[PDB]
Amino acid sequence: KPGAMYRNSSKPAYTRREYISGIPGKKIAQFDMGNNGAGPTYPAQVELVVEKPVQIRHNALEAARVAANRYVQNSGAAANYKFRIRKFPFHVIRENKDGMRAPFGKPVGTAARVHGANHIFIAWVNPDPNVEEAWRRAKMKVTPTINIDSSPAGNA
Amino acid sequence: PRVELEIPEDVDAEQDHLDITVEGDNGSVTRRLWYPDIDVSVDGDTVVIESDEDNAKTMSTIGTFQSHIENMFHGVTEGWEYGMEVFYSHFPMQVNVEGDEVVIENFLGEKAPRRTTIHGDTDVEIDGEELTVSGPDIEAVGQTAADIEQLTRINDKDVRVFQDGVYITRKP
Amino acid sequence: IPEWKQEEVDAIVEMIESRNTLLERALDD
Amino acid sequence: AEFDADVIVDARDCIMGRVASQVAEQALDGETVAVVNAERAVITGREEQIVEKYEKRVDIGNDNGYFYPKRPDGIFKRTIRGMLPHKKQRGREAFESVRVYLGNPYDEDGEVLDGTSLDRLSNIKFVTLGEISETLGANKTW
RNA sequence: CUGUGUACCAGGAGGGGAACAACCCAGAGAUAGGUUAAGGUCCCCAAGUGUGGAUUAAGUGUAAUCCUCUGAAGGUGGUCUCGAGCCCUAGACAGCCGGGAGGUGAGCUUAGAAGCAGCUACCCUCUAAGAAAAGCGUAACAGCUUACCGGCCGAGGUUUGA
RNA sequence: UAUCGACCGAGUGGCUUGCUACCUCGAUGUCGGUUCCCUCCAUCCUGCCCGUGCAGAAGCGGGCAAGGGUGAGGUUGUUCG
Ligand SMILES: [Cl-]
Ligand SMILES: [Cl-]
Ligand SMILES: [K+]
Ligand SMILES: [Mg+2]
Ligand SMILES: [Mg+2]
Ligand SMILES: [Mg+2]
Ligand SMILES: [Mg+2]
Ligand SMILES: [Mg+2]
Ligand SMILES: [Mg+2]
Ligand code: NA
Ligand code: NA
Ligand code: NA
Ligand code: NA
Ligand SMILES: [Sr+2]
Ligand SMILES: [Sr+2]
Ligand SMILES: [Sr+2]
Ligand SMILES: [Sr+2]
Ligand SMILES: [Sr+2]
Ligand SMILES: [Sr+2]
Ligand SMILES: [Sr+2]
Ligand SMILES: [Sr+2]
Ligand SMILES: [Sr+2]
Ligand SMILES: [Sr+2]
Ligand SMILES: [Sr+2]
Ligand SMILES: [Sr+2]
Repeated sequence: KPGAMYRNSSKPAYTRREYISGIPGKKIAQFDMGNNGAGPTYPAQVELVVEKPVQIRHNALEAARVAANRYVQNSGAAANYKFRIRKFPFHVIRENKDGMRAPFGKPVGTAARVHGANHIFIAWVNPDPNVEEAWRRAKMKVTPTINIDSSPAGNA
Repeated sequence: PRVELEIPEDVDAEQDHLDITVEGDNGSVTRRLWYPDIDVSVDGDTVVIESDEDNAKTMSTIGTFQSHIENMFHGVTEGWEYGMEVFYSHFPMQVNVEGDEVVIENFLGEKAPRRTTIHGDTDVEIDGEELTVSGPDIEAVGQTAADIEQLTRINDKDVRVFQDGVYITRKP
Repeated sequence: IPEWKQEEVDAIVEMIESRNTLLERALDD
Repeated sequence: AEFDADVIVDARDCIMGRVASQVAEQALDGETVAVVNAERAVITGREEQIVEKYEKRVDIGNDNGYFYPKRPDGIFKRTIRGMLPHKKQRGREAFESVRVYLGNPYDEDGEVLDGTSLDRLSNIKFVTLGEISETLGANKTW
């Protein structure tokens, strides 16, 4: 199904699992990447900031995450970097798949609501920003236009 | 912005609306330098290119106008000359100047001669496997040269294996 | 004001006792 | 021929639309206007885009018909008609007391209307009515 | 499709919006003079081809609202404006000319590898420079280069943010 | 990155299908075919081009391009195939 069907916050928050059942698992493999054994004690901290409020399905969350991290293997399988996708897909989404009769939909997926300006991804690295390219690929697979933002780096 | 081109001593420059004419011993050339808000004039023994505008687009043309005029000075004095060679592998290619156009016969074995008309007072002198294109107007000369190389253009087959043709060997 | 240009002039002027600009620089001593 | 015009306009190097606007304005004021040197009037912009528009008008049509002029004669007089209520008595009268010519059949040199002149030294993206006509295929009578 | 509050259409003229139930002005006895509203003032068509200034070259645009007026993700040395860091008349940035040199063909490896297959180290002379060689190139050499230095030239250049 | 091309993401069309129930129930005749006329381009051929894992011959892929052309037959009412 197209992102067109769910990218907008056009429905009330539907996340209570005590009342919703049969929610598909998440396609997002991990939320912590890189040397997650270590702390965010790095020199440079870049982040991908979404420019529009939107709902991002776990479908796109996993494609963007892979697209970025997989590429961040320009540093090495066990390289010296950190990477965190900080949002979780809490919104349960449905699809009415009798025409418009009794059309409440059936759970078909989950998405993460992200407001304009929130950062969806954050990386921590040493002056080794192959990450800015990692996000160019990441922002390439999520609905909104985004802006890559270096948070702590005067090391031009 | 304004630029001033000191004109060579054997040369003479004259304006006429938007047209400029440069005359030296090697002949003369007349061009047209028409762009918005760019005045080109002959003050005494210097050519001036000026404009009140300074935007990227205006500055671009000013620089182009300059080279065009310095090229004209050079054309009417030392003249312009491009060198060429005819390289064939199997079929003996015959290159000749007949009238006001160069004719290439038996190219790659063809029965029909290929030909290109020469541009302006450009003279094409052929001597053996070498050709030399020369004249005061670089535009007219440059084209003629290129025109000859383009005349042996080949799209159908693999160029790496079929290289017969007249190529430009020397650029001024 | 690179120091290496400053130190070079020092070396040049020292030999005059015992880049062209750096030579004219030493000459003015 | 013989057109006893009260005003003879010189369209040479003048924004066609801007000239047409004033000429209609006057014909409706009772003035008999003669526009001269139509082949030399101009219209600003990209020649390629301008010509596409005039070529499209030539291609349009059908049985009922959409006759569109190709010579500067008609391109101009049509332009003027678009600024007149020609289907009305008052508007047809004005329009009919207006004629456009190729070159200048009169002895007087026409006048140049204020604001309608284009300064060739400051403009490069513009086209001549004559050039449109030739591209449209008209027989260069002028 | 189905709620809710409200004003409107329905049952609301007249002015505007090309036309146009509910968008804008406006709520309206007759008649008359005047001044405005919305919306307009190049012509069609009443009023500006108004003033000071900027941007745009695509006819972009000349389209408030909209079933009705599209234009997106992604990109842009198109162009205008603003800012930050750094380099620069002790000559920058680019171009052109010249120099690019010895130990040494480094050692190991291997028939061989000599800047450049691989591994390791990556030193010192001459000097204004010149890597235990960054990129081609040979079977390997060679050859072209380039880093680096000097000359000619002479004015801004370069990097990044909005 | 000749060529093929998943995931995910953004669109255009209004050719399929679905949805809606705005128009028409004091009637807008249904599918397929046929005949005859106009058109669209997201181009199958023809013209001119680019790339190639282009020697050639031939392919493969791409670009401009709607002037013209795109036919005969077997099953099936078929459209489609
Ligand atoms: Cl017609
Ligand atoms: Cl212009
Ligand atoms: K009916
Ligand atoms: Mg009613
Ligand atoms: Mg008026
Ligand atoms: Mg438009
Ligand atoms: Mg009925
Ligand atoms: Mg096409
Ligand atoms: Mg072939
Ligand atoms: Na017509
Ligand atoms: Na039928
Ligand atoms: Na066609
Ligand atoms: Na059949
Ligand atoms: Sr909703
Ligand atoms: Sr039903
Ligand atoms: Sr995006
Ligand atoms: Sr007027
Ligand atoms: Sr005005
Ligand atoms: Sr103005
Ligand atoms: Sr409609
Ligand atoms: Sr809109
Ligand atoms: Sr866009
Ligand atoms: Sr097309
Ligand atoms: Sr073809
Ligand atoms: Sr079937």
